[PDB]
Amino acid sequence: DGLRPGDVVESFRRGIPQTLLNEAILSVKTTQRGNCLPISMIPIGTIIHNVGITPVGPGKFCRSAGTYARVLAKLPEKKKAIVRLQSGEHRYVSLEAVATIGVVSNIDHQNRSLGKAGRSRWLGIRPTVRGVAMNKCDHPHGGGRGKSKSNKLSMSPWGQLAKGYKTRRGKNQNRMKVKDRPRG
Amino acid sequence: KSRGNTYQPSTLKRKRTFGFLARAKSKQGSKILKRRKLKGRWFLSH
RNA sequence: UAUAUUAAUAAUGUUAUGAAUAAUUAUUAAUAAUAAUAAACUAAGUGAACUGAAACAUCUAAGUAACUUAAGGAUAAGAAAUCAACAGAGAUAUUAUGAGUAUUGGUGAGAGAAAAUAAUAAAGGUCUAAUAAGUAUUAUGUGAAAAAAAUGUAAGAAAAUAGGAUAACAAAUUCUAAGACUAAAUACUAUUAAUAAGUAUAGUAAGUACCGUAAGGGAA
RNA sequence: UGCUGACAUGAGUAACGAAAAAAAGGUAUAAACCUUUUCACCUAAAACAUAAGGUUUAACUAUAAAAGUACGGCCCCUAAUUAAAUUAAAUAUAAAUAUAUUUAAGAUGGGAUAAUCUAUAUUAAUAUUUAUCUUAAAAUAUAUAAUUAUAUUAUAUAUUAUAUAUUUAUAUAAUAUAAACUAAUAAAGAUCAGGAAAAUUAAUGUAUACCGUAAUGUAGACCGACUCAGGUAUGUAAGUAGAGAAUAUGAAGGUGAAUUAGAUAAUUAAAGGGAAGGAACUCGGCAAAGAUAGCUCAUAAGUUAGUCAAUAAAGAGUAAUAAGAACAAAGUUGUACAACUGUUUACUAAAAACACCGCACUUUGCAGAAACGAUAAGUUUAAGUAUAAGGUGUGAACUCUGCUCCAUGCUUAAUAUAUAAAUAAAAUUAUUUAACGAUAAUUUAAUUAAAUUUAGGUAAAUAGCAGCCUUAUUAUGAGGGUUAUAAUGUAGCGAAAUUCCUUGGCCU
RNA sequence: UAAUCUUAUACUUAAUUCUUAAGUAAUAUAUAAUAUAUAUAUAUAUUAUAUAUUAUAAGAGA
RNA sequence: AUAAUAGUAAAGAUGAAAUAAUAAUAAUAAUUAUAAGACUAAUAUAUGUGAAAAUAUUAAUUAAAUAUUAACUGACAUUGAG
Ligand SMILES: [Mg+2]
Ligand SMILES: [Mg+2]
Ligand SMILES: [Mg+2]
Ligand SMILES: [Mg+2]
Ligand SMILES: [Mg+2]
Ligand SMILES: [Mg+2]
Ligand SMILES: [Mg+2]
Ligand SMILES: [Mg+2]
Ligand SMILES: [Mg+2]
Ligand SMILES: [Mg+2]
Ligand SMILES: [Mg+2]
Ligand SMILES: [Mg+2]
Ligand SMILES: [Mg+2]
Ligand SMILES: [Mg+2]
Ligand SMILES: [Mg+2]
Ligand SMILES: [Mg+2]
Ligand SMILES: [Mg+2]
Ligand SMILES: [Mg+2]
Ligand SMILES: [Mg+2]
Ligand SMILES: [Mg+2]
Ligand SMILES: [Mg+2]
Ligand SMILES: [Mg+2]
Ligand SMILES: [Mg+2]
Ligand SMILES: [Mg+2]
Ligand SMILES: [Mg+2]
Ligand SMILES: [Mg+2]
Ligand SMILES: [Mg+2]
Ligand SMILES: [Mg+2]
Ligand SMILES: [Mg+2]
Ligand SMILES: [Mg+2]
Ligand SMILES: [Mg+2]
Ligand SMILES: [Mg+2]
Ligand SMILES: [Mg+2]
Ligand SMILES: [Mg+2]
Ligand SMILES: [Mg+2]
Ligand SMILES: [Mg+2]
Ligand SMILES: [Mg+2]
Ligand SMILES: [Mg+2]
Ligand SMILES: [Mg+2]
Ligand SMILES: [Mg+2]
Ligand SMILES: [Mg+2]
Ligand SMILES: [Mg+2]
Ligand SMILES: [Mg+2]
Ligand SMILES: [Mg+2]
Ligand SMILES: [Mg+2]
Ligand SMILES: [Mg+2]
Ligand SMILES: [Mg+2]
Ligand SMILES: [Mg+2]
Ligand SMILES: [Mg+2]
Ligand SMILES: [Mg+2]
Ligand SMILES: [Mg+2]
Ligand SMILES: [Mg+2]
Ligand SMILES: [Mg+2]
Ligand SMILES: [Mg+2]
Ligand SMILES: [Mg+2]
Ligand code: NA
Repeated sequence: DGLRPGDVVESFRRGIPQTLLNEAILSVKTTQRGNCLPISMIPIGTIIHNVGITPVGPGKFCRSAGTYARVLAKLPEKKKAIVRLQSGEHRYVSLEAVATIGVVSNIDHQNRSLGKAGRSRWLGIRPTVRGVAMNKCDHPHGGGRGKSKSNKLSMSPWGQLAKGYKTRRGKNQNRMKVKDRPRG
Repeated sequence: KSRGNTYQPSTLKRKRTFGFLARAKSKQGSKILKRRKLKGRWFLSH
């Protein structure tokens, strides 16, 4: 977020090097914004981004503009650390997984308004044709005289319900989630 | 918009699509060639 | 780059100190290469629909068309864990009778054996296996319109004192699975010969002309 | 409405495909061929160069001439993409095949040297898009070093005169139009943030391969069945004029044609003019007519503040007063619908339909959601990570968006609650057996799902928003009492693109 | 958790390379003995015996 | 608000009652442990301070502030539409 040219950032993903070791006391020095480190080092409560899953793999979660996660708890017994992601889903992440300190840049990205259709086209976004505009053969919402919704439940062109229908369900669900994201 | 001129020649494209070697290279094209040979065709491909 | 290397010699000219280093020609020895291959017939895999049932959904069309794969001059099958019925036969293939009979079917449409007796047929019997286990059998899901032998999932035997065969059981009978080979009659193509109440619009050109981007269609 | 062939009929009818021709002569053979002269047409083309294409049509068989420099291919290199190719076991798969990775191919692109003319081999060794302003500098004139006004301002070459290497080289100075245009340079604005891939010295080389080259190419030589007013890529495109590639003309070049000659009724087409009237036409001003500068000024209400409205309407200056080329320029307003620029039925609909930017809902934590995959591996999503991506509705913004979960769904919680397959062992029964046994069914015992039900939640999910009675002198109905329901139409709007009765009543 | 699954990344003999076998050197693990330090247990060093040269790391996990 | 601990059937509310993200999925009360905002008990009298709105947890910075003397200026003041 507040990073500007001239700032200095380290990374303690390998570990605390012999420079800083020779010269908590270390935690406050380390937990400056912009520098990366394992969630074990990152104190409980503080805001982070580019949160990893595994102790070896890269930062996956919380990458987009003005997004962030928050460290909620850490369990050295199970080698996990409960982290709240941007969605609000509380989630187990490996205790030795990587995460940068601070919120992501460009918080005001969301407030941008594209002026015109052409801007969307430039960005690489072709037009969405509504299901109600289509013929019945093309989309369930299609058909009807005048403009009608056909008494048809809001759903995709391939019949998957659009409003509220949980798509990841049953056995195939997320094992690592502690508390599901706030919904509606 | 007047129709009729759907053929728009370009030798290179023709040879890529309908040339002998294109037929030979594909399995389906090889089968076509064989079928034409069986029929008795003088001209198997472009 | 095979009118090639690589090496060994021989002849030629140059470099540096009789010996050494590169190039060109000519012999000798060494090193790799050329898929244009049928089609029909056979076997295997996957497998429609129109259609019929005066509708249609089981059923039918049909294991057909088609696509796919693989083999041989043919392939397949073949010397009974076969049939039969207390008498007997005694390999497989094709045809005639048996017989449109038994059998079976939304018991509709319709489908339909075998034994036995005849031909055709070739010498038609003969070991190649240390005699066969995740096999027979069972449950279950499928499976040639009758008649099974197959098969995914999983339980799973027996030694000839045994095992297979029929709703079931008892008697009897018959055969020996889980190892094998096999001409001949047959299919298709080509050739030769002979016979045509066949063809000159089924009588030789041309898969050409021409049509189509193309698969493909196709004259006189 | 049989098939094939032949021949009729309409009929010597229509038509002969945008078109400017004339004479003389080749030739006592020419409307059509060739030549000469005249006339016309195209001229940012009907010209000249080319690309693609094609029955070589060409100025032709005695036929389209390349080592390379404002020459192309071939070649080297790669993009998009392609590949019976590539890796006891790359992965997946009824077969076919498919996937991932390698390698190979693949131009529409990149590729050293050159008029001083230039040398490509072998061996060895370590670059989206647009812009060039302002300032500043010096130069030229007016006025009294400094002000005012005007052009000029990075590069492109010949001449002359100097200073150094020695008439050939290097540097310096001075001389020298305007308007376009090119390339190469420099600095730099905007978000939409801008390909890929293939070293250098030295020595030794270099006898320079193949293919393209005609003509046609806004067309009679290609794609349209035709010598078809259609379709067809690029570069030059004389001057005069102009803001210009508009428009007029046309230097040069090319062309004047498989139909001609006459006549020009009715009638049709495509044009020109029109008294008096001026929409009386008609479904409807359809069609036609209508431009008192195009430059410089000036330009309102409204408004989302955007000269949006505007190119405002009117109007002014310059020009012209009787007029006297073409081309650009064709009013003002009210309402309905849609924010807008866009898109759409190639060949009857361009719209009020689609899209849109914005708004809202929702799904998915990434070994995700979505889609594709006889079905997989896997691929897109994404080299992204919830301010992201997919799905759904609505459709910029202002003022706003009421009440309702009954139903269909979704969503959360309850052993509330049934039933499917799957199992031990053991009881009668039935069949059989002389007997045990064997074979069938049937019934018992612990451990049961999702579903369903119930109760919430969810309407910018799918959806819904009743009727009767009668009370303030008559009327109206603020009120009052009922039934029904999940709730009972709120704000607004209203004979609406929604109103049948209906040409509703009233006003303009 | 060696069920499953996901992700990432030397010499010598015998039949120039290729493979077998023997012993030796090198590393790792398991077992036994000896010595030393701390609170019957843990750590370090040395010696003997046995095994290995798809792996390691991370994650999910009956 | 979340989590843990142990613990038992009610809890919370009100005039009295119910509805609810209350409670036999184990709460409330209790004890711990994290986080989050927003407020400032006594002193307090708004005493005082500020032009008025205002203004009382602590600290620092910068600004402005009282009285009396000494010296200086010499009416430079008051009020104040717009
Ligand atoms: Mg849309
Ligand atoms: Mg439609
Ligand atoms: Mg549908
Ligand atoms: Mg409607
Ligand atoms: Mg055609
Ligand atoms: Mg078959
Ligand atoms: Mg029928
Ligand atoms: Mg019917
Ligand atoms: Mg059948
Ligand atoms: Mg055989
Ligand atoms: Mg049959
Ligand atoms: Mg046997
Ligand atoms: Mg046996
Ligand atoms: Mg069975
Ligand atoms: Mg046998
Ligand atoms: Mg055999
Ligand atoms: Mg007839
Ligand atoms: Mg006539
Ligand atoms: Mg006539
Ligand atoms: Mg005529
Ligand atoms: Mg003449
Ligand atoms: Mg013009
Ligand atoms: Mg290549
Ligand atoms: Mg090219
Ligand atoms: Mg040419
Ligand atoms: Mg030429
Ligand atoms: Mg030309
Ligand atoms: Mg033409
Ligand atoms: Mg043509
Ligand atoms: Mg035509
Ligand atoms: Mg001109
Ligand atoms: Mg001229
Ligand atoms: Mg011409
Ligand atoms: Mg003509
Ligand atoms: Mg008139
Ligand atoms: Mg008049
Ligand atoms: Mg009238
Ligand atoms: Mg009228
Ligand atoms: Mg008009
Ligand atoms: Mg105004
Ligand atoms: Mg005009
Ligand atoms: Mg519009
Ligand atoms: Mg149309
Ligand atoms: Mg139209
Ligand atoms: Mg549309
Ligand atoms: Mg959008
Ligand atoms: Mg809106
Ligand atoms: Mg999916
Ligand atoms: Mg979205
Ligand atoms: Mg809409
Ligand atoms: Mg059951
Ligand atoms: Mg209405
Ligand atoms: Mg006061
Ligand atoms: Mg206080
Ligand atoms: Mg005052
Ligand atoms: Na509809």
